Amino acid sequence: TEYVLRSVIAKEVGDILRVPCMRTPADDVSWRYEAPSVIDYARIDGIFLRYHCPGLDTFLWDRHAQRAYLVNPFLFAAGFLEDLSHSVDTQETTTRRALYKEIRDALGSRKQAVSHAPVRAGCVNFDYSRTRRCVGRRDPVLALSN
Amino acid sequence: RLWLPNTPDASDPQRGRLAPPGELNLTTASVPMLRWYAERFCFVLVTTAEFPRDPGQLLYIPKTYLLAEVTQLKGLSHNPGASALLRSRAWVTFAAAPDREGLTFPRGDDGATERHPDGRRNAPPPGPPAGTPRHPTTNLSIAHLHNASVTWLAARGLLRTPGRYVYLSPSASTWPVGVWTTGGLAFGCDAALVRARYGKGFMGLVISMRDSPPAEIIVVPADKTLARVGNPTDENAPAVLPGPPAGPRYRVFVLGAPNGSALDALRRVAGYPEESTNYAQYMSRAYAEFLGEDPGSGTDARPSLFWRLAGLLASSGFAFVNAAHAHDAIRLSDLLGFLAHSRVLAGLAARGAAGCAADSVFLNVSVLDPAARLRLEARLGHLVAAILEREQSLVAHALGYQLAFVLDSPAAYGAVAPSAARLIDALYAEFLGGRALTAPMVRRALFYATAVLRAPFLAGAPSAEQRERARRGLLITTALCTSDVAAATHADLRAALARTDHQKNLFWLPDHFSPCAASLRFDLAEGGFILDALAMATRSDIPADVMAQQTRGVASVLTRWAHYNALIRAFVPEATHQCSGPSHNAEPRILVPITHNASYVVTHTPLPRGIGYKLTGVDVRRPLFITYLTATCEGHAREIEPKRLVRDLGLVGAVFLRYTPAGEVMSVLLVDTDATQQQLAQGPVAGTPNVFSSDVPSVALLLFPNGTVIHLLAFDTLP
Ligand SMILES: *[C@@H]1O[C@H](CO)[C@@H](O[C@@H]2O[C@H](CO)[C@@H](O)[C@H](O)[C@H]2NC(C)=O)[C@H](O)[C@H]1NC(C)=O
Ligand SMILES: *[C@@H]1O[C@H](CO)[C@@H](O)[C@H](O)[C@H]1NC(C)=O
Ligand SMILES: *[C@@H]1O[C@H](CO)[C@@H](O)[C@H](O)[C@H]1NC(C)=O
Ligand SMILES: OC[C@@H](O)[C@H](O)[C@@H](O)CO
Repeated sequence: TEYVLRSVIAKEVGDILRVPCMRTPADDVSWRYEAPSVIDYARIDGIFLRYHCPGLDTFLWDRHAQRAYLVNPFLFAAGFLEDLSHSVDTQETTTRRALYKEIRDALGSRKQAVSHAPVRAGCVNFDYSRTRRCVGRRDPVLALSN
Repeated sequence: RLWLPNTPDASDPQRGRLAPPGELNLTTASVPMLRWYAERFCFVLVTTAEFPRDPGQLLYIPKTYLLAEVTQLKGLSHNPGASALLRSRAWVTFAAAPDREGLTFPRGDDGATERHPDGRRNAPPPGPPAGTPRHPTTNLSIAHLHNASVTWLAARGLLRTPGRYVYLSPSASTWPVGVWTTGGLAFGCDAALVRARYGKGFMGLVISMRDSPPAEIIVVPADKTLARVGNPTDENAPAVLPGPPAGPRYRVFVLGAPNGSALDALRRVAGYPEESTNYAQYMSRAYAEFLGEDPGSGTDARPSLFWRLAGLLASSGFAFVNAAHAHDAIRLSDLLGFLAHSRVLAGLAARGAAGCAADSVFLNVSVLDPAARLRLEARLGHLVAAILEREQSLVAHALGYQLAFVLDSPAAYGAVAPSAARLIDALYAEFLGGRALTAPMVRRALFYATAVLRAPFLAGAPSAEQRERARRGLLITTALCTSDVAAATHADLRAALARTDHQKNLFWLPDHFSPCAASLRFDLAEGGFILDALAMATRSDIPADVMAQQTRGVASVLTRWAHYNALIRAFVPEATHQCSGPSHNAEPRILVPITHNASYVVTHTPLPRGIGYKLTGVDVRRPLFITYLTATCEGHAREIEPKRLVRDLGLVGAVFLRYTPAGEVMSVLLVDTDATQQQLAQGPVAGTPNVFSSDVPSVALLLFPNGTVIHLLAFDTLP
């Protein structure tokens, strides 16, 4: 039975900065970030890369929604960099390479935090990060499996 | 607290284009206070390890600056998989694509080469011959079914029609791959789950086990390249996933390589997809690898084996759905065999290699269009009906069993269950008659027919009629599995494997079935039986000590195969209340369900309950006990009294047991009909080789349905 790091109510920028550094749950636990159904940049107002936190807490702020989604530091970094590396001009792109080099610099600031833990035992369906109960024929916030 | 990040200045030669919009009045005096939101803009507040001494920077970018066959979907938008990566724990709690230290995946023989793009030892699935029709799965007659090895169905409209699909690796450590899926194959039990996803030009395969880390293989067109995504240490260029070098049509990638053999198996697995295009060549090697399993792990999981087995089956489904599209047709005999052997292998893999119990095995094949499948299954149901009425052939009734097996439905198993029981009965009469049940056509029939009489136990909760029918089939197959048949079945299998090259000459387990694998005999791997199997063996070039070890391993395969929890559970009478004392639970060596109410059990130790007999004249080191179990906590020791015979003596229903001083049980024959009762009342006529006489010094017992066991003096054979 499995868990989520729910979104945070965030009407103002301080509603986010207030939030303390996420502690990492036990190896016991099967948790997952609650991220947006889809990543739309015309719908993201601020990106909080708080790499001073032991867990690289990154927050995605959607102001209209008044939610801040805490997401996978590393895959967000990787993905967002990629999206910036796309050619899609010269000002447009020079700005982009700028923001790129500055993100990449801070990420490498923390490249020693990436896990070395080998992926653990048990059945998978359909994600290592989902639950690992074996289902057969005779068949920090909760989301009991179906 | 006080936040005062270093916004840049339009002048900055570097981060200058990232200065905040004039609108904001972001002066050094204002930047606390927050109030960083600007509609047309997205800001990024970066902070590093040295916070607060380094207050981190606040960057500004206008939102607008952010806005054929097998393709990687890269980035966060508009990648459908993005969300699933962002939710993952990848690199937070696991490393699903660890640093490879010279980890190497050598090219392999049989591995597709520029010369043979299908495989060196490939034997391609042939095309429907010139000007052969391709019927729909609706006008399917019993005549079609008989000439089925030469009846072609057109794949278009039967096969799942390809449609776009995004594959997310479970590792969340690779970019989502966009494909045209051709369906998939998935199977597992209460202790393992394997899931293959097929796409044109691609396969996605996850093997998982309860007590072992997973394995992942991703097969793609040879010119594609999959990076490991999200590891910050690959900032310059992303770290391409480990894997074998690229073949002629496919390049294979792997996640979660390591522990010696785990790596080995995984090399074999990454090798499988490029080796053949014939779903059969995989099946064959699967059934062969299953007979080679080491006896040592017992009923525990064997991760090495299971990976190899699961990869073979997933790979065969890949060759099958591929071959189909290829010449746009499926031979009806191949459809049926693929569905049958899929079902058969998935069970042998889960039971023998994943450590599971048959009552939990499942298998969802979905290469077919769903609507066409329902139609096919409905028609097949009807032909199962027809066959049992119209046709008389043994070939036909065995096709009817195998069809029920593929349907795996109660209705199906219903029509054919009486037929199967009646056949089993007929073979016992052939064997009591003196004949051997060795013709491949016969074994294949015996295979599915026992499968059929067993099916209700695996689905849970059988009827009184269903239990009775299977109990008799078990008394029979146990009788069919004498010591002699056992030794023989070792010689036949050894000879069968010898003949196979896994291409021109395949190895289908069902065609080499023996009663032994569907008996209630679990003593087949004991000392006395290995000797039998060896003295009736053909000399080879293997050291004596090894051929003996190879034998014990196959002995063990057949006993493990035959051992179904659900049946033992059902034919060993337990009491209605708890029995005082520590249960001395001895696992039955032989189980004889002699009446619906009661059973005899053969063990190496007295049980604490039941009428218990201790066989006499048997080597003290390897003793034999026969216990009569009923729903009761009571036990009595009893001596085995001697008796002679001599029109109805009341022998019918009783069971004839021959055993040696060596402590070996030679035959557990069911006294079936009256003819068999008279064949017994005469004695052992000299020069009349019944199944009731042996040339081996041994003692003869008769076990009555009512709990009494006697000593048939006349059938003893002294030295
Ligand atoms: C269980 O059934 C058998 C049936 O043969 C019984 O054996 C009988 O025992 C008597 C004793 O004198 C003998 O005449 C024969 O050996 C048997 N009679 C018959 C009917 O053939 C055995 O005694 C029965 N045991 C129980 C517990 O009832
Ligand atoms: C920013 O500050 C300047 C100078 O004090 C002032 O003229 C202007 O009104 C301010 N702009 C906004 C949007 O408040
Ligand atoms: C079934 O079980 C009961 C209790 O064990 C026994 O007394 C009875 O003889 C059995 N019935 C038949 C039909 O043999
Ligand atoms: O003997 C084998 C049986 O299956 C066990 O349940 C107990 O030993 C009965 O006493």
